[PDB]
Amino acid sequence: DLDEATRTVVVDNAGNTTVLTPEQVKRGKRLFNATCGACHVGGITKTNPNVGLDPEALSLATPRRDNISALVDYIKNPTTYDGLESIAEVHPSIKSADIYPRMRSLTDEDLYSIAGHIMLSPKIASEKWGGGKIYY
Amino acid sequence: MLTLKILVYTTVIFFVSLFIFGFLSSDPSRNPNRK
Amino acid sequence: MITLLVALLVLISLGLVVTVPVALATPGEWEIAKGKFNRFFQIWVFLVIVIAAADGISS
Amino acid sequence: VSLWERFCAWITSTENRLYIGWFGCLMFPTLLTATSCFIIAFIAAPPVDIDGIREPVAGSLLYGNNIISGAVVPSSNAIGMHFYPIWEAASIDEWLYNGGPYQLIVLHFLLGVSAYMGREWELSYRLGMRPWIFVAFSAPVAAASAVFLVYPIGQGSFSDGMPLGISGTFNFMLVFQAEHNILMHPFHMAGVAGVFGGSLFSAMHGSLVTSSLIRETTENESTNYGYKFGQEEETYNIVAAHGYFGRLIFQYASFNNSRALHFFLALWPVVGIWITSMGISTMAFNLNGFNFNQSVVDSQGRVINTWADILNRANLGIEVMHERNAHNFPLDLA
Amino acid sequence: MEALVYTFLLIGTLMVIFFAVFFRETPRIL
Amino acid sequence: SYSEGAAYGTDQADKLYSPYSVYSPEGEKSLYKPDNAEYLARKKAVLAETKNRLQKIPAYVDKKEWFNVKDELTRYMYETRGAVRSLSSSVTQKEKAEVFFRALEDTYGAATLKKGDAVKASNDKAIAALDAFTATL
Amino acid sequence: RLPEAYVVFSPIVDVLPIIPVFFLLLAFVWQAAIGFR
Amino acid sequence: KSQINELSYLQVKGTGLANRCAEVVGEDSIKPKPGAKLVDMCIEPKAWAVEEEVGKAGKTEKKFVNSKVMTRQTYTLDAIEGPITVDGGKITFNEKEGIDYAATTVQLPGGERVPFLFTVKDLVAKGNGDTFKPGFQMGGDFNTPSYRTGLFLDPKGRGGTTGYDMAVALPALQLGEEGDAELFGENNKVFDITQGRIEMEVNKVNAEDSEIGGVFVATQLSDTDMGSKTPKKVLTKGIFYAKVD
Amino acid sequence: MINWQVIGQLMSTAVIMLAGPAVIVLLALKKGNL
Amino acid sequence: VWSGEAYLSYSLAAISLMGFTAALYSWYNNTAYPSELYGPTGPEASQAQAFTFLVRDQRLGANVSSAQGPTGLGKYLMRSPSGEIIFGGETMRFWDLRAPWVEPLRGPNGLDINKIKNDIQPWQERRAAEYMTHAPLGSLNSVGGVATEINSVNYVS
Amino acid sequence: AYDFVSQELRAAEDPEFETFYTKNHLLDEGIRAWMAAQDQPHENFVFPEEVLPRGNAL
Amino acid sequence: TEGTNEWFGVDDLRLLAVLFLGHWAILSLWLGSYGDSNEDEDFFGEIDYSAR
Amino acid sequence: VIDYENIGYLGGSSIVDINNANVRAYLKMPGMYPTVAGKIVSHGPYSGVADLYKIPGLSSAEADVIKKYESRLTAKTPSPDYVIDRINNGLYR
Ligand code: CLA
Ligand code: CLA
Ligand code: CLA
Ligand code: CLA
Ligand code: CLA
Ligand code: CLA
Ligand SMILES: CC(C)=CCC/C(C)=C/CC/C(C)=C/CC/C(C)=C/CC/C(C)=C/CC/C(C)=C/CC/C(C)=C/CC/C(C)=C/CC/C(C)=C/CC1=CC(=O)C(C)=C(C)C1=O
Ligand SMILES: CC1=C(/C=C/C(C)=C/C=C/C(C)=C/C=C/C=C(C)/C=C/C=C(C)/C=C/C2=C(C)CCCC2(C)C)C(C)(C)CCC1
Ligand code: OEX
Ligand SMILES: [Fe+2]
Repeated sequence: DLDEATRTVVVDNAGNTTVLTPEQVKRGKRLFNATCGACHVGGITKTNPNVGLDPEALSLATPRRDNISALVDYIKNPTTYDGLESIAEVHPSIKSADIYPRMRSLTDEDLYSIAGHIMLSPKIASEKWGGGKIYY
Repeated sequence: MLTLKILVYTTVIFFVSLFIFGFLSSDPSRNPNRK
Repeated sequence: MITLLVALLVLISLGLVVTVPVALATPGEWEIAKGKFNRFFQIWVFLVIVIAAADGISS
Repeated sequence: VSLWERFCAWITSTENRLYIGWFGCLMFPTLLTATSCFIIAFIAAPPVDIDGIREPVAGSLLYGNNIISGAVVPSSNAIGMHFYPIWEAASIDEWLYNGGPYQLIVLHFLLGVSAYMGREWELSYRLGMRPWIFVAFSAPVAAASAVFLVYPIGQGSFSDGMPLGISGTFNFMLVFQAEHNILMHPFHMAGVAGVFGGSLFSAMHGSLVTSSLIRETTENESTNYGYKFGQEEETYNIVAAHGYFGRLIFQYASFNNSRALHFFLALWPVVGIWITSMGISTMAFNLNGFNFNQSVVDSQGRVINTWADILNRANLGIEVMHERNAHNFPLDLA
Repeated sequence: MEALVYTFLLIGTLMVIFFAVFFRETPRIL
Repeated sequence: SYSEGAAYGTDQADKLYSPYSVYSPEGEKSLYKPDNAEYLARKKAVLAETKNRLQKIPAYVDKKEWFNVKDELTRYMYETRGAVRSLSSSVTQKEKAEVFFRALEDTYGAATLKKGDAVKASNDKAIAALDAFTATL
Repeated sequence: RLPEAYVVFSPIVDVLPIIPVFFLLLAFVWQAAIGFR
Repeated sequence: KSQINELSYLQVKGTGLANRCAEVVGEDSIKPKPGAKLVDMCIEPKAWAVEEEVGKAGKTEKKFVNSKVMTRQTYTLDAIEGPITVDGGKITFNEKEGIDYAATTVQLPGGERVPFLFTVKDLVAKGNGDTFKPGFQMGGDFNTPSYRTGLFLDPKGRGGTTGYDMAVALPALQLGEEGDAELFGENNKVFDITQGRIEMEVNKVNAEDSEIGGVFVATQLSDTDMGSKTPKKVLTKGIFYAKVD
Repeated sequence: MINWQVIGQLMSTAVIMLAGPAVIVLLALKKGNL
Repeated sequence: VWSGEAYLSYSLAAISLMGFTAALYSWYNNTAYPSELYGPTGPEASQAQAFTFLVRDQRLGANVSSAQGPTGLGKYLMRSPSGEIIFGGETMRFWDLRAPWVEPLRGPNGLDINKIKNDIQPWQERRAAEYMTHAPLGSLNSVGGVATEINSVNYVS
Repeated sequence: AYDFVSQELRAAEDPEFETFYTKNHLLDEGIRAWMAAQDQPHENFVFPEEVLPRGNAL
Repeated sequence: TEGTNEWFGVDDLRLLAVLFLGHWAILSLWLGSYGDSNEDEDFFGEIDYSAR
Repeated sequence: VIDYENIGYLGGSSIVDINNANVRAYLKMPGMYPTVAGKIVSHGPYSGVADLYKIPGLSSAEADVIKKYESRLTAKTPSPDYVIDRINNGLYR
């Protein structure tokens, strides 16, 4: 019941929508829990609960972050929420990936599926993603 | 408060020494089998 | 050659464990035949040194 | 002849009213101090800062309590795991404020119960008995040291220790449920089977003896007077109770051996409480029970609820409400 | 006034524990 | 298939590092390229500030503050050993670094024992040793 | 994982820590075959 | 001191030394610069007194009885910063940051426990002359915040900015036109700000080390639990210490 | 793509789990000192 | 008792002494068991949380020393019952936590407020955020977090 | 046996009096509010986020 | 001063004279019977029934 | 307080208070969290939106995002229990 209309996610800042092949949604979950899910489990952020992975919260960032192309942009260059300065030194990234050993082996399609998981999960679970413990 | 404290270490190592020198007092031989 | 000798090292330790406690729990099988078995210990120990040699050369 | 030999002869005499023994040299001074401080701290003791937030929790009878709500409050969160005797407190008023008598009672309790256990060994040695009643008493000693000693160690404070009371017990059990999920842990499961099984085989053995009693009385006097004390005749037909239970379930499930029967009554609870008390111990170090929350999903990926998800929402209610002022940060690490 | 009843029930319970241990009907053979 | 747990290699199309992993190896098509200059410039920048954090050492030993000298060489200088081991590429470059460490570990070993000259002596064995490191490579 | 000369035996090594449990069960199997005598 | 700075951390901990303010040595004068900023002002009180109705021979005038502190060693203020502005007639001080509150609880005769927030928040000191002298004496008002921030939950679960607002296990109280207005005071939680007056007195200065220190006396008002009771006047005395820079 | 790992693990347990009772079964046929 | 089984019950008493002690090394000690290898301790992950939100709200221009907590204590920095400047919360019980990423911020008195306002190094922020998310809180089916955490992570310390 | 009214009348008038017994009622408000939304789907409890009793910072 | 690393909690010098006179006051009682005995008399038992 | 007026201006009316709102309330305005919102919450009582330009340490870009939402920003009476928990009131998602 993973219909291709449900797997169809927004891909660029303009608003084009492409679909995710079924290996993208499967590797997208395994990589997200292994890499990102230590702090971003279920959409909330443990170390800074103001800045979540909500589709509301990704949209209100000063660069809009809802897109797949915008999320993989954030991974290679994480600015702040207002986007003025970089926090690559403290968030795990590709630019600052000498300190974080977890991101030394990631390809373009691997970040394409991790960002696919962050975008396709509010479409599956509407209120559980980043809703905190109220919506467990 | 350092007067009570003196009184406790008397009472502890009084009874602890009765325990320690109780089983050193040939305690396996105190059975109803023999002696 | 290391992958061939370790595979020969495992198959001997399969052959020993099936046969060596059978050779000991029998009332006479170890005394009647151990010079047969003592070769297989000396072959088995010799393989460990050959593999330890081939590992140090290859690294 | 010597003064010590005339003292060792008295202290190990079975001719005393209560056997004192060498463990009673540190059982009786410990448990009488745990007692005489408990009666005073339960009746007349001022309120105690337990959360370390200077909100003193009343626990004694003179400050408006009863048998149920009154309790000797555990020590402060400010102290935590530190040893806090009277002489390291600079006044008794500073001692009673910060949860003084919880450490004085508990530490003299666990020494006196571990000495009451060795005392059960000692008299079995001097009476000619086979020795192991004290191994059966290891099972509540394991459980007493689990909630008063081991759980404050792994959680790092005596404030998480069990309150010496009745309503304080259920504050302990519910907060332990939200933070550790004890009901899904298989060691609380193995001791619920220990005491449901224990109360089964108690009332199952006690009925089959009382069923098969031999006629020794009249219908006017009591049933119990057909046993004269110290008699050598067997007071019940054990073949009768074996043929009953041999037909009540089937033949091969019945112990004809009364020794192996009276051993299984000692095995089942005691093994069930050894295992349970090492459930609190392994959950003292935050190795919690099972967690099957969001385990059943459809092919779309939506979470299908189970009974564990309903059980989770009961745990989330206690977790967000226990120590409602003590927390400042999003995760109860303690 | 209310807690006076609770104390009397507790120490009154500890009395009958005292009498049951020391003034027990001592069982005798023959 | 979506909920297959022990699909070690039939699931994904790219070769993994091991069947017991999720990640792909350190081969091609990765986004982390360790030859990049900004990784070299990050490691070079901590070596420059390390000498600047190390010249403030005698100012606390001229004073009486031993708690400030025990942690000045761990507060900022924690990131040194990660860099100076990484910058050490050639042969004689590598055995130059343990001259710097053993001179640096005696500054901390003298600050805990509160020896004033043994800090000031071994501090000069450290500035001279990082001088040997930076000037070569 | 294991070194490259030893990546072949990665299934066999996964079984190996279980084998000490199999000695506990080997005692009871031996007591069954002896007839518990 | 600098003698305290000689020690390491493992030698201070568990000894009760970090609670105690330093002892300044000697007396001279020091002049506050134009950009002079006070650095390490610590305040520690050594005695406490609560104004009560005292039992004299025949009279009941209000006097201070002393009290024993029960929170253990958590009373000292520390790290209090602030610029020293130079008015023409009198040198002034206005504190800016630092740990400027230390909650504590003292016990009276009778068994009454009186908590109070001991604080120097928003302090405006004013003292005679310009330079710090052994005869110098400054003081001024400080604002005491409430002892509990408004999201504190009482045993029923009622706070000023959160919680319920009615007796939650007494559901028949809100019946009728009157409602529960008989117990209105225990439902409305009011954040309270009072005043306090501290009076410091420098008596020993180093100018070669630029650190001063002397005896103060502070009076303030205890807490009320957001209007639960009448607060009581609390006097305290002790010693302070400051680094004038 | 025929999942060589699981095929390797399930055979290698079944070799080892059958190499234990085969020590006893070969002794019961031999009537040795069990 | 000089017999065969008596020597066995002498060992079993002493091996249990070593059994508890190695089980208490692994919970508290971060020297023989480095937190870089075994993960953060029970006490260490309680302090890393309070340090992370200390860094978080210091960037919002908040004076963290004078930040009055909701109970009236320190929200971030308070004072231990021996007098030392510590972290506040339920983490006030673990005020003896001596760890290689917090000992750069110590003094004689404790956490030096001047060193918190000025010298926080980003490797300490990368360490306290790593030790918050990998706290030693688990389950038997090996899902991390609190007892009410959802099933996404796979970690027990 | 839900409440001791002498404990409840006192804790209402004195907002400082706390026992272990009144601590168990606040644990029961968490059970009565948090699970009852998913407990009884027939009754359709739609609670807002702002009525559910949370503690401080949990 | 609680968390000081002092032997047996002996803070003051006076507490030592309490410890030494506690172990020795019962030791001297114990030596009145089990002391001054033959330290060279053996047995091939598991348990000795020598004397009082 | 039982009956506190201006509950709406705190977080949810989409017209925020200045001297009583949490720093989470300025998260709904793109551009202000965390830098520009960090300065507003940190300093003392304001009497109007014109006092937002009196903040020590403002840029032209920091005044820019205030200029966008100056219709949505408004200032009310500072009730002193809300003014304390402006950085952190113990609310986490
Ligand atoms: C048959 C004998 C033998 C043995 C025992 C070894 C053993 C070893 N060789 Mg080696 N080698 C051999 C023959 C042997 N080799 C031959 C014939 C040659 C060709 C001439 C080489 C050439 C060679 C090279 C070129 C190299 C090695 C290396 C090594 C070491 C690998 C570990 C390592 O990296 O060092 C680090 C050390 C350790 C990891 C310590 C491992 C030992 C620990 C303490 C375990 C022992 C515990 C205990 C004994 C076990 C309990 C048993 C108890 C029940 C009795 C290892 C100790 C390497 C080496 O030494 O590099 C440093 C290496 O580069 N070998
Ligand atoms: C005799 C039984 C007994 C025992 C075991 C204890 C035990 C204790 N009491 Mg208690 N007490 C007792 C009787 C006892 N009490 C009585 C009768 C009273 C009434 C007066 C009190 C009144 C009392 C109060 C009022 C308080 C205590 C407290 C304490 C605790 C610490 C006291 C202390 O410093 O011990 C002193 C112990 C030692 C010096 C150690 C002795 C151990 C010896 C040395 C054996 C070790 C052998 C050695 C390792 C061999 C080494 C060999 C070498 C070669 C290596 C401790 C749990 C305090 C407490 O619990 O506060 C929380 C407290 O405040 N007690
Ligand atoms: C059907 C429901 C059910 C049942 C049967 C049980 C059964 C049990 N639970 Mg459990 N539990 C349940 C539901 C249930 N649970 C639920 C729903 C929760 C979540 C709220 C829990 C949470 C929970 C916790 C948190 C704990 C248990 C524990 C236990 C065990 C208690 C046994 C015990 O402590 O005795 C052992 C005996 C003692 C502790 C007493 C020692 C007394 C000493 C020896 C002497 C005292 C002498 C006394 C002072 C004076 C004597 C008299 C005098 C006059 C002489 C038992 C296996 C406990 C456990 O796991 O074991 C520790 C425990 O801590 N449960
Ligand atoms: C409707 C009746 C009923 C039944 C059948 C059970 C059955 C069970 N409960 Mg349960 N329970 C019940 C009512 C019931 N409960 C009630 C009313 C409550 C309170 C509200 C609880 C509270 C409760 C708790 C809190 C727990 C259980 C647990 C258990 C399990 C083990 C208990 C045990 O071994 O007891 C001791 C009794 C025996 C050992 C006698 C043997 C019992 C077995 C099941 C019968 C064997 C027959 C066999 C299956 C048939 C084959 C034999 C054939 C060849 C002849 C078991 C599944 C525990 C659990 O979760 O375990 C998984 C547990 O933690 N129950
Ligand atoms: C099939 C039966 C069997 C098995 C498997 C064992 C297994 C063991 N016994 Mg043993 N034992 C048995 C029957 C058995 N026993 C019988 C019937 C008796 C007569 C009552 C004993 C009496 C006995 C004694 C008296 C002791 C053991 C010990 C041990 C342990 C040695 C390893 C160890 O301690 O590592 C852990 C220690 C290390 C890794 C450090 C190295 C230290 C060395 C190996 C200690 C060696 C101690 C040595 C075995 C004891 C001397 C026995 C000798 C006089 C015969 C091991 C668990 C010893 C022990 O400590 O465990 C309880 C011990 O003290 N056993
Ligand atoms: C079910 C069985 C079981 C298993 C699998 C383990 C497993 C483990 N135990 Mg263990 N333990 C068990 C039962 C078990 N335990 C029991 C029943 C007890 C008694 C209660 C203990 C008591 C115990 C203690 C006391 C400790 C462990 C520890 C450990 C861990 C490390 C093993 C170790 O230290 O090797 C020990 C190996 C030896 C003693 C053999 C000798 C090793 C020599 C001395 C090493 C020399 C090294 C040298 C530097 C090499 C240089 C070579 C160079 C010169 C060439 C490991 C996880 C340790 C640990 O990490 O604690 C958390 C630990 O301290 N265990
Ligand atoms: C033809 C058509 C129409 C087609 C349809 C097919 C069809 C006919 C189907 C019907 C078949 C059908 C279902 C029938 C099967 C009947 C059946 C078994 C139904 C019951 C169902 C059921 C679930 C039963 C299982 C439950 C069961 C009874 C379990 C027994 C539990 C058990 C083994 C307990 C033993 C416990 C135990 C060891 C106790 C002893 C310990 C103890 C202290 C006892 C006390 C004691 C014991 C003594 O020993 C003596 C001496 C003395 C002194 C003494 O104190
Ligand atoms: C090291 C090694 C090796 C070897 C191995 C081995 C040889 C193992 C062994 C193992 C074993 C040694 C096994 C065992 C097994 C067993 C089993 C698995 C059994 C079980 C069974 C059961 C369990 C049953 C039982 C019973 C009976 C019989 C009767 C009574 C009852 C009962 C049920 C109990 C090899 C070569 C691979 C190579 C690599 C390395
Ligand atoms: O102290 Mn008693 O309860 Ca064990 O969790 Mn953390 O700490 Mn507190 O909170 Mn929850
Ligand atoms: Fe019986």
